[PDB]
Amino acid sequence: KLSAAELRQLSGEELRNKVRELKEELFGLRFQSATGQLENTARLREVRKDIARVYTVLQERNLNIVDDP
Amino acid sequence: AAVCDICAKRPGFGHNVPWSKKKTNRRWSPNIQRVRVVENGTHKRMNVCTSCLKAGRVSR
Amino acid sequence: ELKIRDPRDIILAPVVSEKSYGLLDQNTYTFVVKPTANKTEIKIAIEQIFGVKVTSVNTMNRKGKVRRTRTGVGKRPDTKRAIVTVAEGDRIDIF
Amino acid sequence: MKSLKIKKGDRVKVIAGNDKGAIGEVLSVDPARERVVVEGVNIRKHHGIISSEAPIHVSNVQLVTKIDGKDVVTRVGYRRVDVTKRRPDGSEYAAQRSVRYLKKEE
RNA sequence: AGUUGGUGAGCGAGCUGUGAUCCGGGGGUGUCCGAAUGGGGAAACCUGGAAUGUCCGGAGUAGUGUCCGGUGGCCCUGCCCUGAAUGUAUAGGGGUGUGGGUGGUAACGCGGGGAAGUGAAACAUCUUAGUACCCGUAGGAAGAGAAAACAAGUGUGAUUCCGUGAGUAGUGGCGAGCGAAAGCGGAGGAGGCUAAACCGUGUGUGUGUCAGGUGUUGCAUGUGCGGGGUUGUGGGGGCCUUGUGGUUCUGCUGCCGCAGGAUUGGCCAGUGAGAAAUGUUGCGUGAAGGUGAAGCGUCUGGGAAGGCGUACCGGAGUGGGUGAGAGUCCUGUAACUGUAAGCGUGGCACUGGUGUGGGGUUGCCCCGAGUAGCGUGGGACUCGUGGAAUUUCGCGUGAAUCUGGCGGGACCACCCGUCAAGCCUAAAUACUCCUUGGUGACCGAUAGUGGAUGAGUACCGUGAGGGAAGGGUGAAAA
RNA sequence: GUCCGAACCCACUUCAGUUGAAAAUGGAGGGGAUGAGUUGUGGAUAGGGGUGAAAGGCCAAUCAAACACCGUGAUAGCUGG
RNA sequence: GACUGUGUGGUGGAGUUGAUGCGAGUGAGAAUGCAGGCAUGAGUAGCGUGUGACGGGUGGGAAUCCCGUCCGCCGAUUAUCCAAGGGUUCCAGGGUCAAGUUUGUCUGCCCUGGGUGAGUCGGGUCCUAAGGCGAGGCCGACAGGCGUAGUCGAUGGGUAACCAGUUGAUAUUCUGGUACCGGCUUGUCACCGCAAGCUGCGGAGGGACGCAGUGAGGUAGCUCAU
Ligand SMILES: [Mg+2]
Ligand SMILES: [Mg+2]
Ligand SMILES: [Mg+2]
Ligand SMILES: [Mg+2]
Ligand SMILES: [Mg+2]
Ligand SMILES: [Mg+2]
Ligand SMILES: [Mg+2]
Ligand SMILES: [Mg+2]
Ligand SMILES: [Mg+2]
Ligand SMILES: [Mg+2]
Ligand SMILES: [Mg+2]
Ligand SMILES: [Mg+2]
Ligand SMILES: [Mg+2]
Ligand SMILES: [Mg+2]
Ligand SMILES: [Mg+2]
Ligand SMILES: [Mg+2]
Ligand SMILES: [Mg+2]
Ligand SMILES: [Mg+2]
Ligand SMILES: [Mg+2]
Ligand SMILES: [Mg+2]
Ligand SMILES: [Mg+2]
Ligand SMILES: [Mg+2]
Ligand SMILES: [Mg+2]
Ligand SMILES: [Mg+2]
Ligand SMILES: [Mg+2]
Ligand SMILES: [Mg+2]
Ligand SMILES: [Mg+2]
Ligand SMILES: [Mg+2]
Ligand SMILES: [Mg+2]
Ligand SMILES: [Mg+2]
Ligand SMILES: [Mg+2]
Ligand SMILES: [Mg+2]
Ligand SMILES: [Mg+2]
Ligand SMILES: [Mg+2]
Ligand SMILES: [Mg+2]
Ligand SMILES: [Mg+2]
Ligand SMILES: [Mg+2]
Ligand SMILES: [Mg+2]
Ligand SMILES: [Mg+2]
Ligand SMILES: [Mg+2]
Ligand SMILES: [Mg+2]
Ligand SMILES: [Mg+2]
Ligand SMILES: [Mg+2]
Ligand SMILES: [Mg+2]
Ligand SMILES: [Mg+2]
Ligand SMILES: [Mg+2]
Ligand SMILES: [Mg+2]
Ligand SMILES: [Mg+2]
Ligand SMILES: [Mg+2]
Ligand SMILES: [Mg+2]
Ligand SMILES: [Mg+2]
Ligand SMILES: [Mg+2]
Ligand SMILES: [Mg+2]
Ligand SMILES: [Mg+2]
Ligand SMILES: [Mg+2]
Ligand SMILES: [Mg+2]
Ligand SMILES: [Mg+2]
Ligand SMILES: [Mg+2]
Ligand SMILES: [Mg+2]
Ligand SMILES: [Mg+2]
Ligand SMILES: [Mg+2]
Ligand SMILES: [Mg+2]
Ligand SMILES: [Mg+2]
Ligand SMILES: [Mg+2]
Ligand SMILES: [Mg+2]
Ligand SMILES: [Mg+2]
Ligand SMILES: [Mg+2]
Ligand SMILES: [Zn+2]
Repeated sequence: KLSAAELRQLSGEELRNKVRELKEELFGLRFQSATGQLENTARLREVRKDIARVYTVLQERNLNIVDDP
Repeated sequence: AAVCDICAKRPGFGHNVPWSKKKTNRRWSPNIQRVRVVENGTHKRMNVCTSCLKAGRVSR
Repeated sequence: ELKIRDPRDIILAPVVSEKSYGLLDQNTYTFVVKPTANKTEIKIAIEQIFGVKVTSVNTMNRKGKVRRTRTGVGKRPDTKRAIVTVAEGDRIDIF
Repeated sequence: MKSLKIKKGDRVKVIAGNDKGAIGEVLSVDPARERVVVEGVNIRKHHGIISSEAPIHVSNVQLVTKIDGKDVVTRVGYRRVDVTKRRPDGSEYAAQRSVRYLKKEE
């Protein structure tokens, strides 16, 4: 569970690196789910919620909802 | 035509009333004439009524 | 612009079955892909993700099965499957 | 929607049912359907099958207190107190909260 | 303090109290179709940018296939350039996105088109009925609305709506039927602008005007913009007897006077229809919440809310749950209370924004024109063509203008009322797709919605369209 | 727009079927079978209208005016309850 | 009299009795009434052209499933492959409530899982016919009608691949071999140059077309063979 408060302290480039890392983790989780692995099925949804959190932070910086560092 | 491009005069609707008063639906159309007009230097045709022709509301 | 696009958005899951396992003997991998992705997009995405030279990408559309249950007719989703033929020795580790 | 006046871990006395007069710790609460599981009260079956407690209505139990050597059942009230609530970012601010007190013990 | 919607549980989580789920408010994302809008199309699909460094920006490749984002639908409109045949010009053409539009919507509104079955014991006038339906077009309501009115001799005084008048007066193959108005009782309760006369202001152009002054000194017409004006026992303009709120002092007319001018009154007047529209302070609330009184013992029962006994609360005994019938077990209820927030909303104060007339005179000047009337063919009015007023559409014809026009049921005269051919106006009235709370000598699964469940579903039909049936274990799945 | 004759198109006779195998067919024969032929695919004409080598024929299995919905709970001096 | 007991059981498991008023969706035997359930005909008619027999297996159960051997049947089609239309019915396993006009261990049925691979095949990305729509526009009280420039629209024109092999289920698609077409890029040769080329825009040629008929030269196929 990422926190939007922490992500709001990160800068844009590290936030996008976080987006890409989360996408890669979701890819790996889906492959494990397909192949019979993945005991931890909650992380499969939590990584997508984390992607949503990072997108919310990035877009609120883009739309000036919160000041962009 | 039956609609004047000036003043927007349109047909009226009423009755044929014969000797026996057996009413039938009929129309009264305005006396629309198609005339050449030159307005603001533009030459064109206009369907205008004779009432706007008599009033001088159209520039020929 | 928001919403970074990733190659991993296009390759959803591998297909694991007897036909797929028999295809793996000839360096051929079956994936479920986004239904709107073409062969060239899939080829480039597979090369980006797996670091492998791809000799071919074939595609098919598999209609979803229809079953009558209580609450009536239920319909499983339609999927697109990409069959990726890989260079002589490159290999893909799907786990 | 809000919660019930009986929470998990409370010591209650059953005031209705087969086990009227029994006293037990509330093991789990079901706020939606207004039913609670009380320790050692409604012993039935589940599902080589586990025999365990069953849920009774939350209105069939009453919180219990020891006044003069006996367990007596009481109702509850709420009093508002000043507290410091913390936002997700960590910031603190003054606010109010309700603390439950037992009647019959002031 | 539990939580990851339901039909319909356990995994793996998160809240592990760093307060989640949840509730209100505001945001972000929002595939494809659909007015659907880059182009095409069998809706939810396809396909794109001539040649060029590529439509523009970015990503990726050696490069091309590729990916992400943007832009460009059409119509009206504004602004700029050019102006055909051809001369003025215009049509058209080329740039810019300046603004608006497109489509949907259950009822109610306004304008227009408009049946038939039916009744008349047949049927054609008539009725049904201006109904059904259709077309155009709104708004939160719409329409109407400030007397070219009623009345009848005194009077009322915009409109709308309700009740009476009254199924009367009438009207009607005087058949079937249709059917007022004045007056009176109420709901509601505003009145406001403008055209024109006259005054300041360019182009189809000047040979006449004591500081001044020139073949014009500001002289001639008819646009636009400002003042003024807005009424009917006529009003206004003009001509004068006068009066503006205290002015720093600039022009023109006669070194009278009139007007732009200014922080500072102000009787006034304001976000309104009112010839108009811009901030900070002042209350209580709906959307969430908060507090919210007071019962135990015995008996029978599976179970107590029931019996018996004895206590409490009540500004709370309306309900509904709980294992049977509860004021005191739960949910609540009465009462108070909070409301951060709203686009919040209403209203007040200030800021800021805009701004007077009274008496006299008729010389003169203005007072809405293809309009009103008239004829003709139709329509609405109680009135079905008549003695036909009033009102309206098509076609002709066609005024007066205050010593004038219109109305008072043909018409004329007098009298009374009124001032058309310009505009805007709240409330009282209509309705309910919706949201919130409540109610019922309403239904209770063949009922009540077609629909208590996968219900506009299954099913039937090419299609428009038609269109069901199926509820109940138990207190607890035990 | 020859002749005989399959496919193909049709439908003259007869038998069966008639609660059928079939809301129009089957068996046996029969007519046309290079033509005014037949057939696939798409398209056009719509209800007082279409189309018709013409039978009031056909227009989605009952057409002297289709079907659907609406006026509408049409009306019935008639039958039934 | 419509009816009824405050008699007495049984079943049942949450309401309801009497007096007096108040209001009715207040009483059914019939409408070729409407809905449901169930009889009568009746264990009756039918079981939809036909040729099956036996041996073994499976199984609780076999005329009706599987395997085999005889025999019979279609063969211008009872074969093989497509279009339209259907939509997972295909394959494998498990099943025998329902469906199958009987039985069924079986199935086009049920449940679970799997299965369809294209530069060249059929469509689009190309082109137009009939026809549709249609910027402006013209016509029309409104609604709408027609139509230019265009844009769609195959049933037609154009367009590059064949043989063999492989699965339980796919195969001009996958695999092997051997080709072809269009791009991008690259080594190399040759040539241009008011005056290279590329793209647009058109002209022309071409595409490009009826019906019937005979003969010739071939080839596929088929037959026979020492
Ligand atoms: Mg004349
Ligand atoms: Mg393919
Ligand atoms: Mg919070
Ligand atoms: Mg609380
Ligand atoms: Mg589009
Ligand atoms: Mg379109
Ligand atoms: Mg280009
Ligand atoms: Mg009529
Ligand atoms: Mg009639
Ligand atoms: Mg009659
Ligand atoms: Mg009659
Ligand atoms: Mg509105
Ligand atoms: Mg109005
Ligand atoms: Mg009155
Ligand atoms: Mg003016
Ligand atoms: Mg309480
Ligand atoms: Mg008791
Ligand atoms: Mg009349
Ligand atoms: Mg008249
Ligand atoms: Mg008159
Ligand atoms: Mg009179
Ligand atoms: Mg006037
Ligand atoms: Mg008005
Ligand atoms: Mg209301
Ligand atoms: Mg029923
Ligand atoms: Mg029902
Ligand atoms: Mg019942
Ligand atoms: Mg259908
Ligand atoms: Mg012949
Ligand atoms: Mg012959
Ligand atoms: Mg025939
Ligand atoms: Mg058609
Ligand atoms: Mg005849
Ligand atoms: Mg027919
Ligand atoms: Mg008939
Ligand atoms: Mg008729
Ligand atoms: Mg009627
Ligand atoms: Mg009674
Ligand atoms: Mg009845
Ligand atoms: Mg009966
Ligand atoms: Mg009966
Ligand atoms: Mg029987
Ligand atoms: Mg027998
Ligand atoms: Mg018999
Ligand atoms: Mg017999
Ligand atoms: Mg028999
Ligand atoms: Mg056999
Ligand atoms: Mg044979
Ligand atoms: Mg298919
Ligand atoms: Mg299946
Ligand atoms: Mg099936
Ligand atoms: Mg099968
Ligand atoms: Mg099987
Ligand atoms: Mg059977
Ligand atoms: Mg089987
Ligand atoms: Mg064409
Ligand atoms: Mg047009
Ligand atoms: Mg095309
Ligand atoms: Mg074709
Ligand atoms: Mg096969
Ligand atoms: Mg092959
Ligand atoms: Mg190959
Ligand atoms: Mg050519
Ligand atoms: Mg040519
Ligand atoms: Mg030719
Ligand atoms: Mg030969
Ligand atoms: Mg041989
Ligand atoms: Zn006119």
